[PDB]
Order: sequence, then structure tokens, then C-alpha cells
Amino acid sequence: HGYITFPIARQRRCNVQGGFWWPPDGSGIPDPMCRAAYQNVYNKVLQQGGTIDQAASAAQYMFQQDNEYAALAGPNYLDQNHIRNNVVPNYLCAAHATTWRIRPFGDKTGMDVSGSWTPTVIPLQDNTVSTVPIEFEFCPTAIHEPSFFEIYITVPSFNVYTDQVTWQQLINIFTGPIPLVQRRPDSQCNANNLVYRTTVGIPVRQTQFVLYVRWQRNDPVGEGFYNCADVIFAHRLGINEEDKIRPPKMKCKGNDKDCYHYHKCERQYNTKDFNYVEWNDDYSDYIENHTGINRDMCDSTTKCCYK
Amino acid sequence: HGYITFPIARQRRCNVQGGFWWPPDGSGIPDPMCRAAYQNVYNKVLQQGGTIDQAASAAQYMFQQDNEYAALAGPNYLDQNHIRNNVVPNYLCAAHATTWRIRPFGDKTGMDVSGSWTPTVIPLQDNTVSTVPIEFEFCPTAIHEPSFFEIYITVPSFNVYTDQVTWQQLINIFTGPIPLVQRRPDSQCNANNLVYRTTVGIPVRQTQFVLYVRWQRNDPVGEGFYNCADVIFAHRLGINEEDKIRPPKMKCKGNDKDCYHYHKCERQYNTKDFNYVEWNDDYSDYIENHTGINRDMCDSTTKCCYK
Repeated sequence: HGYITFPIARQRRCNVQGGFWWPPDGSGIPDPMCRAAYQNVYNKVLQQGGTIDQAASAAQYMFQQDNEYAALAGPNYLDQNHIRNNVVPNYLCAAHATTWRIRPFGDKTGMDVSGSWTPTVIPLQDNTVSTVPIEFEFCPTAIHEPSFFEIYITVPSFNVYTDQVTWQQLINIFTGPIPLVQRRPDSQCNANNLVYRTTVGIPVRQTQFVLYVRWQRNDPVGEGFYNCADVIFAHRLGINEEDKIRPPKMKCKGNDKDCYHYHKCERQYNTKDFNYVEWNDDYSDYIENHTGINRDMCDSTTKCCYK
Repeated sequence: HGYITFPIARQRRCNVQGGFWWPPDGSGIPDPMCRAAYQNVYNKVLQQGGTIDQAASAAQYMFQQDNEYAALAGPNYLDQNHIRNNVVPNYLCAAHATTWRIRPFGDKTGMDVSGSWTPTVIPLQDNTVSTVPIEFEFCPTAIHEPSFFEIYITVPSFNVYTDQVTWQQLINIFTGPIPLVQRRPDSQCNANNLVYRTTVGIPVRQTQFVLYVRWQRNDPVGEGFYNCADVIFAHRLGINEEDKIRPPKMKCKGNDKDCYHYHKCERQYNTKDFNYVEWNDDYSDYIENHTGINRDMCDSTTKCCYK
């Protein structure tokens, strides 16, 4: 049992942010996608004839069981075709838990809705890097060995806003055992003194992407834990340093001077010869009126009457 | 002579934002990419032995000539191989103006540096749309006819932060004449009473992209105007409506109520059972310390001495 703590797993972020134990309809959940995931399960149970308590129990079970996003592969857990067709064929971020009446594994399908999932934001020191190493931290709430991990990254065409995650959109970037190590003092895992940690080079993506982590027990029960983690690289601003021409080293003089371990925690774009705030407000209105299917075409300049 | 006013051309945005006439080194320019473009030309002239005035003149000429981002194709302006190999072979956003000593067309190569160019931000009403119509507005400061336009969009793999725009990264999405029309009262073009306007379906992109516009005169001189425009689609937030399960229509009762033409111009994510502001501040530090080439690996947990 466990979950990804770095980059924080999707369901783990929803669990820790809280606000889901009460009110029962999930209206106290602040993140819109955690709230939507909760409400999809809550509304699914209500549509199928369940009471408010059955619906709140089903949706709260999805959040509470953030360390049991699991599926049983049985003894043939090394057969990739068995995993992809029988164990986790779909609803990958729910670990194929699709039955609210049967526990384990209940219904965790709210976690597979598409939309604006909140990502871990990783700043780039230089925008031309091809890979960024991240030190993964997986938090085991229950220690199980022997085991191994697989880590996947979504293909570049994946769009978190509209797509479900599927095996055909995942690229394996890590496969093998990770030994248990003592958690560091800054660890994100408070449930245990041991964590699984490893560095993987993450292919840089220009869009928000998903990392998929599989923690598979090497045993005849073949229990595996599957978690989605939402991530985005944040680009450094300014000119690409490789295109930057520097001035020659110089010393100048004249009567007009204008001629020559801790860190820090729109009207700035106004100049003496341009009111950017005013222009940009008019430009924002222009975008709204001259883009999209409901744009101003002829009505502001054409008048008609019925003969 | 002219420039794209909607979506605003790159060089046109730099011109209108100002701050470049003085001080001469461009330090008064507020947008970092307009400032970098200016300073690249200014520093190029200084490196080649020019004075401060020659360097400021060259860089200011690049901004002032926002309606003359042009190249002469001669009588064979319809030959695409002549345009792509001889007229505008490279420095596409400068219209291949690469000679600060020779005017026209001077040196406008600062406009082809890569980096965080400020885009026109177009909001999406629905994230699943495949194309978004935009009504292009091209502002002619001098009226010339006959003429035609070509509009291109960068390929999906284009990365504004690191790449120069090239013909191999451009897809034609419009070719033909656009008739002159009276400007609307909300027009972005104050230089003339006539504009060129047309609607083009823009392929949705999940990243910041470039629109390339060619305004070609149909005449033996074969003058053509070439402009880059930076654009980004802004996604709508929340659950993808096609995945949204709605509750059945219901009426409930009980003693605990918790059981059941103008528009508007982080502590919100705290709940009663989670301090998000505190957690996220610790999570931001974790990202900085456990990602990148300078991450904490062994130094916080390992000590060594020389035998």
C-alpha cells in the first residue's frame, strides 16, 4: 500500500487537500478537478438508485483509499498483455476500480475524468534541456518486498484537458526494483520512515503531461498499485541565451549619463510614450469580439429589413 | 506598407509599446523580448565598430519600420522556390533584413531571436474544438493593389522559446486575395480608414505558436511584406463537460441543511482540514531541491573524510 509523494499522485493531492468528508456532496472541495472527480462518483451512485450516504460513502472511499489504487494481476504479473488487457485495461488513474458496490476496490473512476488537473510545476533552468532529472519519492504506507516499479510518461500528443490516459499513450521510461531507503528530513511521506526513491531523466514536454507509476509486488497474489501524477515544466523567461549578442567591453564618458544563502519570496509595462494598461484592455475586448464562433461579422455594420 | 493588427504582429507590438527612442541602449523597453531584440541589433553594431548613435539608429530603425518588414521578390513572386530560397531564405520574422549599413531594409534580425515572446491570448470556450475562427485584420499604412495574402501556422513541434521560425516549420492555411474594407469603429488600425479582414479557421494548438502572414504585391517590383504574430490558446478550466455525470432531479428535506449585457472585470484553496498555503510552500522547496542537475542526492545524508 502506498502512493507517489513526489511528484504528488493525483488521488493523493485530492486526499490531502481535504474538504471532502463534509458536506457529503463534495461542495467543500476547493480544487475544481478533485471536486469534479468526487461529484462524478457521488452523482453516479445517485443515478443508480443509491441514497445520499451510499453516494457520499462511495465518493469519500475513492479519496480515503489513496494508498489502495490497486489491481490484482494474479501469478502472471510479468505478462504485459495480461496487465494491459485484463488487469488495468482502462480507467488507468483509478487502477480499474469501477464498482461502487464491491470493496475492494470500489469505484475510483472520478480520477479518470479529463480537465484542468493541478500539476506539479517544475521550473526549467534552461529551456533547451532535453531531459530533466527528478528524484521520485514513492511513499509505502505498508512495506512489501519483493517488488518492482515501472514508470511511464504520456506521449507528446496527450492532452490532459480532453483525454483519458491509455496504455497506447504511455512510454516506459523506467523498469526495475527500487530499494527502500530512509526518508530524508524534508520528505513528503509522513506515513512511514522508509520510502522508495530513484532519479529518472524526464523527457522535457512543452505541455502538461502525466507520469504513470506502477508498483508491482513479485508474489502469487500479484497486487499492483497504479498512480497518475500530473506535471508541467515552467519555462524560463527572456531571450534564449544562445541567441544573445553581448556588447564589446567599453568605457564611456560625457555630460549625459543616459548615453552610456536566502533568495526573494501590468502597470510595469507602461512607458512614458505608451499606456499599455489602456491599450491591452481594448485589445482584450477585440479578441473576445473577433475570435470564436460568436464573433462580430456583419451585425455592427449591416442593417436588414423584411420585404 | 503595413502590418498585422489582429493578432498583433511581433514587431508592431514592440513598436507600439515604446520606450525604445530613449535611452539609446533600449533599457527603457519594458517587454523583455522587445528589449532583447533591440539590444541584439544595438550590440551587433557596437561589435562591428559602430558608434552608440549608429547602434541606436540601427536598433530604433528596426522598431520604427514596423510597416516595412519587406523583401523584393522581383517579377517571379509566384515561384514558391524563389521566395523560400532567395527572397526570405531565413530570418523570417525580419523579412530577411540583415544589413544594418544598407537601408532599405536595414537589420531587423533582433525580431528572429527565440524566447518568451508575448502572445495574443485567445480563450477557448470549449477545449475539444479542433479549429478556432479568428478574423484577421491587416493594417495597410499605404494602399497597394493588386495583391494577395498567404497565412501560415507553425507545425505542432515548434517551440517559440528555442527555435527560429523556418519555412519547413510552416503550414499554409490561407492563400488568395483579401478585398479592402472599411475599418470598424473598434479597429486596431489607426493608420488608415481601410483594412484587410478575413476569417480563417486556426488549428487549435496546445502550445504557444506563430502565425506567419505574407502580403504580396502582384506587380513587377514584387515587394512583399512578411510578419510573425505570436499566439496562444487559453484553456477553459474545470471538468471536460463530456465526462460530467449530473445528479438525478431530486427534492430533499430534513433538519440538517448541509445534507442536501455587462460581465465581471492561494488561501482560497485552504480547507478546515488542510493548510494548503503552508503545504504548497514546503512542496515548492521540495521541487527545487529534488529536480534538476543540482538536486540534493547524498550531501544531506552522507559525510566523507580523506584518508
